[PDB]
Amino acid sequence: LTLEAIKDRVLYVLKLYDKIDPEKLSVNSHFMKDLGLDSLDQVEIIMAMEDEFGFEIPDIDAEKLMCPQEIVDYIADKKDV
Amino acid sequence: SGFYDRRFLKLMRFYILLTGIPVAIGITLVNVFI
Amino acid sequence: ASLTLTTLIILTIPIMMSNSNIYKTNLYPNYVKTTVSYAFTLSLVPLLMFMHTGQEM
Amino acid sequence: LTHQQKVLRLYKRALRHLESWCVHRDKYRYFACLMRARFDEHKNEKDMVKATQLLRQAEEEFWYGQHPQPYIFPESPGGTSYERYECYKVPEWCLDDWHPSEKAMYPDYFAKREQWKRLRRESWEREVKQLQEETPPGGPRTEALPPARKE
Amino acid sequence: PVTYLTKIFDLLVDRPVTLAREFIEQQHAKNRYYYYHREFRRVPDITECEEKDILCMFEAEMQWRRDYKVDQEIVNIIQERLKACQQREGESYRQNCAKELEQFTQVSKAFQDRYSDLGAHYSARKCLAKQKQ
Amino acid sequence: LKIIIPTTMLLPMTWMSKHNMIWINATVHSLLISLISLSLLNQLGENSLNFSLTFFSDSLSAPLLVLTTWLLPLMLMASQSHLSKETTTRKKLYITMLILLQLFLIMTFTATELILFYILFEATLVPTLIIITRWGNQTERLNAGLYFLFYTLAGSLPLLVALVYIQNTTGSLNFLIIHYWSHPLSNSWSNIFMWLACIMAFMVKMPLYGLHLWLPKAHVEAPIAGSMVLAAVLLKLGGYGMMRITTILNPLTNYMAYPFLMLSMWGMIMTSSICLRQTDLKSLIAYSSVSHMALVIVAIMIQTPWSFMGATALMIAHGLTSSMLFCLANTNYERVHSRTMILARGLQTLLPLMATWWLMASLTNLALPPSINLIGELFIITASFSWSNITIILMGMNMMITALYSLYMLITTQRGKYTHHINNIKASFTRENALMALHILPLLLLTLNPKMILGPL
Repeated sequence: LTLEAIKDRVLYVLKLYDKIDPEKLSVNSHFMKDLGLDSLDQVEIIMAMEDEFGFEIPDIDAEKLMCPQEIVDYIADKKDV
Repeated sequence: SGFYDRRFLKLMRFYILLTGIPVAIGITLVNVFI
Repeated sequence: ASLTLTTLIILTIPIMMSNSNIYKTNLYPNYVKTTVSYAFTLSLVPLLMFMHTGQEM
Repeated sequence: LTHQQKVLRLYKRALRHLESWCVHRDKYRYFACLMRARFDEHKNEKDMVKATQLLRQAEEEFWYGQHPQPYIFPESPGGTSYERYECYKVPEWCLDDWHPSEKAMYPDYFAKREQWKRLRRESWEREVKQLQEETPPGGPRTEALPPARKE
Repeated sequence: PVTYLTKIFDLLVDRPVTLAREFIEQQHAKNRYYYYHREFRRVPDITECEEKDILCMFEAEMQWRRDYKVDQEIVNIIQERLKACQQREGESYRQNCAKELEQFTQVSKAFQDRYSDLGAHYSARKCLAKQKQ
Repeated sequence: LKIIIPTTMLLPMTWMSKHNMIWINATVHSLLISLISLSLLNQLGENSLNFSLTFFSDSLSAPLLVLTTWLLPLMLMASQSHLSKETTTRKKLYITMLILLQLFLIMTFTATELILFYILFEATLVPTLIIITRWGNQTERLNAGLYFLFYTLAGSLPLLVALVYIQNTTGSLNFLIIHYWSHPLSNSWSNIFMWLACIMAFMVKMPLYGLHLWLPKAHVEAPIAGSMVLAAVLLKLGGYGMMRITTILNPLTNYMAYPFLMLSMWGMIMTSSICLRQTDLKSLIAYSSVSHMALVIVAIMIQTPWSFMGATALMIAHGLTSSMLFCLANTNYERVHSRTMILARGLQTLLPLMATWWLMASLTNLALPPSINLIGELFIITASFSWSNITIILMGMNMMITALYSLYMLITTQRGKYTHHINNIKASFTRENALMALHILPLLLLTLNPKMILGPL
């Protein structure tokens, strides 16, 4: 596993989510101030995203989340890549 | 570090066998002859 | 008679080899699988002497 | 704790047990969408005093349906292997003990390591003064930001 | 064709040891200093030595003790012959094994009688004290 | 008289030894004298071996004697790093306590007069007191000294008067003739008080469940060299004496055994149960020790020959295994000073071979075949079962709990995560491994040849 593989697989999942419009998506693209997705969908994107890896997300860390870069950072920490 | 343990075993095995050989062989020679 | 007791006792030897440096090697286990293999090969024989004549000991 | 994050965790939770029931990706998808549909179709906006009551309802309604055992990823506290590897994770200071006949065999790694240990022993007083500085008498918060070095 | 013929090949494996035994046994013959059995003379028993001689009680005590250990060894033998009969039957028994079972019944009966609730510190004076009972 | 002189002779050797070499002197010669002790073991199949007018060597004593000679070097190997900063004169003073002690043991096992046997039996009390009190750690040891002391004397003193009495009501007090001239004492009321007078001291020195309170509080305190003796030996000698004096008594034992069989048969399950929930290890071991001694004491009181065989075997086996657990715990206590078991945590992760010794030691604590511990225990269950068919239901529970806590001390102080900040541990000295290998090897060889350990019956 590598960091590019993480950022790629992550966006590759964010792309498929309907509410995001794929062209607007960016690694640094913000999640509430940009994109109106709101938390009730945020929970969906996070659980569905961890599910791709089989990895588990602790809830208090799930609260931050937001920027996809922050996510790839997070998995980067937990997998110690 | 695994050094200290393996050293211990080297020592212990070395002594138990050090005296170990003469004894075993002595018992065998006593078996075959007398 | 010698047969069964051999089909037991040879199993003991690898443990004895456990203090020998071969144990520390990556190489060890296949000697064990081979050991049980020979053990089985030897193990069939008493069963056959047990077969046609049916003796027990 | 606060109300919003509370209802949220109830949501992720209930949703997960809901997969644990529905098994198939299909049925699970359907009932999932139905579920979020329930959370919005209900009081996606409301006064609080009603809302807490809605939670007290929801907790019961969940607790009845919570399923004898949810699916759990191995890393997670349930786990088929929650600590399978804790046999191995030896703390670093322990290597700092090998004695020279072993330490000679990895000159590089040890070199880099003393580099680090040096970095720490050099660093520490700064984290002392900073921790001493940023802290009030000492509140709930843990850790404090870097400002010029180390953190 | 008979599988058991393989034993003949296996017999060769025996043959080595057979020859090997000679290579030992020969030398074993060359020098044979040797032991032979010891035996102890009879002595008068406790029943007739008087109430206070210690030496009579003692000689007779050692004799009684030797006799006891001996008797235990005999019961060991009769049990071993019992095991022999038991295994030796193919599946029948309740046969010759009944024969040994009888003598074992008598023997174990009397041995049970001579040496039961003596307890620890069994002593000839006590076996006497039982026999009078 | 040949083994006993050199044992005295180490003392001059100790005092005259060069100030930094003494450990080697005492160690080497103690080992040698062990080997000389070993020749005694031969015994005879009939008559008890004899020597001087004033000593004899029953088969019951010989394995014990060999053991007792064997322990000194061990205590030296344990001690000789525990203390270092102590002044030379004081250290040189210190080993004298130990050797003086075993000298009293070699004397008190071969007996022969039960008054000589007594006076040595009680003479042992001093050096062990001095050791517990001067070199134990923490405050409580002072108080502990007292509990160790009076419980012996309060038991021993009546025994003393009783002994004198008998040699007046009969001829000689000597053991051989009293074995032969023995005549029953029976009911009344004077004879009953004779009974308790000739039992209570022995049943104190090997702790009985109603009286064992001093023993844990001794082991909590004593420096390890005191612990090894106080556990592995003195209990066992109290048992030796009680096996001795049972040459008299009878038939009264048949009538008086019951209360003590209740305190023992119940106290075993009880103390083992307390054993299942200690705060700190050094005590856990001690209660395990009482929990096993109860078996010895019923084994003595049912007085069936199987029960004495099992008595002997279990005495020795428990000796070695208990001493082993103690040194094996002191190692942790030195590496981290925790004492409390909870702090040790993931000790296996950081070092392996000690985990192996934990395994072997605990493994024989629970007693599984064919450990001499086990075989020692199974006999007395057999004879007990002959004595009362119900009794098995009690013994079985023991064999349950002795599993649990034993494995427990293993899995709680080992398997699991390392504590993070405890940097203190430093990778196992040679003497440590040497020491416990010295406990455990004899214990395993010994299974090959039980027939020399089962004793006189």
